[PDB]
Amino acid sequence: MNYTKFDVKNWVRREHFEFYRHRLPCGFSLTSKIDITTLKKSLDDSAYKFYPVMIYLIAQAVNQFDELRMAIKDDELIVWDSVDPCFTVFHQETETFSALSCPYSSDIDQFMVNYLSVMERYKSDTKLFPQGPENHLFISALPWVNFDSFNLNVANFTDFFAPVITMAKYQQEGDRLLLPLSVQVHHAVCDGFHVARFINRLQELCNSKLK
Amino acid sequence: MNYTKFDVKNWVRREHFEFYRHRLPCGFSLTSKIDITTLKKSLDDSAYKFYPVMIYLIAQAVNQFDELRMAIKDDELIVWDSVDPCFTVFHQETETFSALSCPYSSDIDQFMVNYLSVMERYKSDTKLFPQGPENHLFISALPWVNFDSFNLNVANFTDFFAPVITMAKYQQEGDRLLLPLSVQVHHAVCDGFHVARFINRLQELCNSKLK
Amino acid sequence: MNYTKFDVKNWVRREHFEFYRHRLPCGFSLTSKIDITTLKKSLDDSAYKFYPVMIYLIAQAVNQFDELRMAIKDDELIVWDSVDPCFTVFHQETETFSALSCPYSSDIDQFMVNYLSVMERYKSDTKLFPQGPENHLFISALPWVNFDSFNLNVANFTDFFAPVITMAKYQQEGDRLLLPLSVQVHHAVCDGFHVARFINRLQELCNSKLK
Ligand SMILES: CC(=O)O[C@H]1C[C@@]2(C)[C@@H](C[C@@H](O)[C@H]3[C@@]4(C)CC[C@@H](O)[C@@H](C)[C@@H]4CC[C@@]32C)/C1=C(\CCC=C(C)C)C(=O)O
Ligand SMILES: CC(=O)O[C@H]1C[C@@]2(C)[C@@H](C[C@@H](O)[C@H]3[C@@]4(C)CC[C@@H](O)[C@@H](C)[C@@H]4CC[C@@]32C)/C1=C(\CCC=C(C)C)C(=O)O
Ligand SMILES: CC(=O)O[C@H]1C[C@@]2(C)[C@@H](C[C@@H](O)[C@H]3[C@@]4(C)CC[C@@H](O)[C@@H](C)[C@@H]4CC[C@@]32C)/C1=C(\CCC=C(C)C)C(=O)O
Ligand SMILES: [Co+2]
Ligand SMILES: [Co+2]
Ligand SMILES: [Co+2]
Ligand SMILES: [Co+2]
Ligand SMILES: [Co+2]
Ligand SMILES: [Co+2]
Repeated sequence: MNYTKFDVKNWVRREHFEFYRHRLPCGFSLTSKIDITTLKKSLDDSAYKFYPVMIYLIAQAVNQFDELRMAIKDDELIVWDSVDPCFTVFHQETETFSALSCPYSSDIDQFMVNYLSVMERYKSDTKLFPQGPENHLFISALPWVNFDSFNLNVANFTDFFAPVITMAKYQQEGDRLLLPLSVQVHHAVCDGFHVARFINRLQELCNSKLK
Repeated sequence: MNYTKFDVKNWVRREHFEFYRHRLPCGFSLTSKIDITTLKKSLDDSAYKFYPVMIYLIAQAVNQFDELRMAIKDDELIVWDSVDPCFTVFHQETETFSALSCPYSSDIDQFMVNYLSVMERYKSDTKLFPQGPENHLFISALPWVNFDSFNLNVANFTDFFAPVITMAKYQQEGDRLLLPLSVQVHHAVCDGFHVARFINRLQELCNSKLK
Repeated sequence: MNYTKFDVKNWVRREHFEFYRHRLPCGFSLTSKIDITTLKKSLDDSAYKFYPVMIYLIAQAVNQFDELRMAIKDDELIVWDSVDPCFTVFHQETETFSALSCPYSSDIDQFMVNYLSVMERYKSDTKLFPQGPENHLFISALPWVNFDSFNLNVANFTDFFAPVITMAKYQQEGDRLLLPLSVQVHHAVCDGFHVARFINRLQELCNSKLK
């Protein structure tokens, strides 16, 4: 299948996992600013647009860490071999959003192809889920406003291990262009170290060649 | 009455409403900084004080968007024709706060009259609710400290649709005076677009003549 | 014993306490930046390290306010005469953390002695709680990344009154070195005033001689 069962008994975090999954169930969010000064430059020298590029880079970073691709399947802890991004699309006409997903691909060009293709087919579709699989990552965008913090207050997040990432409008801060990015995870599968690792990797990706 | 029943069946967000009200119940908070450089100037040229003015302007912006004045009445979705601000009052003597409300009025002078009047009558009243109706907005102030984020962790927010707004101590950031403002809403009636719209409108109001 | 039963009937906040403990159960978090420009200087002129010093100063500030040392014992409201810090320790080897506590002491040198001693004995211990009493404060550190906000989403926090403090990586902001610090408390025992008071006291402590 496209997932492997995780060896929970020999895992270094097995105590932590039981602890934060059942003893003291919790998750946390954190908002940090990513420096997109370099990325903006690379975007400027290309035909790629900002949203699709950030989706790609967030999916890329996620795809690099097992702890960000865990799930409960058949009451067992698994790791997805790979996850596809699920992202929000605003409909200016109805002022409502939809959620769409498209297959992740390590080739940025093939990813762009997938993205346009999905966007092509459902741009007009106002259902909440126009498409109607489980190895996903959630990405949302609030481009109309800058924020220093964002937190989702969910009534029930039992065994909800997929990361939720929210980005705000970027802004010029001195000489840098900063993007606020909120990350919300479940404490059973992710510690603060794990989140900081993801953010630092994303920052390095933004600071690198697209191709 | 002072409210209208909302047409949920022909609403563009009907799916979203059921989704975030019962399928996946949730709300979110966001903190953004409002630029009060201009407002400070207008305040300086007037006899109005800061708190009462912000309450007025927050109530004014709210009063402009239906999605911020929704409620459940008799198991039905309604919109208040208008909401009155409910705001916190600190008692230096007991170091405790109270919550008071006063009628909103589009005339800033008449609003000030209402405010002083309520403050006059209960300044000495240490009960939590000295006054003892439901079309409200909640406004709170933390003037003693600056914050970049604020979030309320509520054990049960079922059908709780009124916005909660928290403001921190403002501060000088370069050439601007910024005020941190947290907004917490229920995802059944408000999307990120809706919150960004409110904040942008508030910013425009701060940047405009008081009268 | 090391705690006193609190006089809830003659307390100015008795209504607030019942209100936020049972009527509308809630807590809140807030992230603010502390200016550690001065502290860094004092650290530079000493042999003390950053983490142990912040733990000491956070415990010191806490130890100064009753509202931050409340608990439910035998279904009664009590105040701890003093609380000891419980702080996280990262294991680079396993990339996992542990929680340790050590006795608080108003003498910074004796505190350092306690700290080293605990760290000495369990540096190698990967259990979640290597040590296996209740008058504590929770301190956590995310030194690998800067954040503007941090919030813990806990499924059940009934009667959980001990403060939770999270610090991020500090950073240079103009001429100042700022440290992001998140504070999460229960609204039954703490108001926004109470949190601002703690943060302002901490800022003053950072800005003062160590000894
Ligand atoms: C795990 C879970 O409960 O996910 C639910 C919950 C879900 C993750 C949803 C997709 C999407 O709305 C998510 C966003 C980011 C949508 C936009 C914002 O409003 C966020 C506040 C929001 C939080 C969670 C939410 C609402 C879900 C799905 C979608 C499945 C896959 C596809 C392509 C539709 C799900 O059930 O699988
Ligand atoms: C909807 C609901 O549950 O509101 C409850 C909950 C309520 C909104 C309350 C008014 C006021 O404390 C609110 C503030 C901002 C008070 C100050 C802070 O501590 C906030 C953390 C807090 C959150 C919600 C709270 C505590 C309520 C009222 C008040 C009704 C109207 C008037 C004039 C008193 C209510 O029940 O109607
Ligand atoms: C009150 C309560 O429920 O505390 C539980 C919950 C607890 C406070 C825990 C100690 C420590 O993990 C705490 C940290 C900061 C640990 C690191 C992060 O992951 C935080 C997200 C986390 C939140 C709460 C938590 C997980 C507890 C203890 C510890 C008791 C004392 C000692 C020396 C071990 C407890 O039960 O007493
Ligand atoms: Co279990
Ligand atoms: Co791989
Ligand atoms: Co329903
Ligand atoms: Co109107
Ligand atoms: Co009770
Ligand atoms: Co003492």
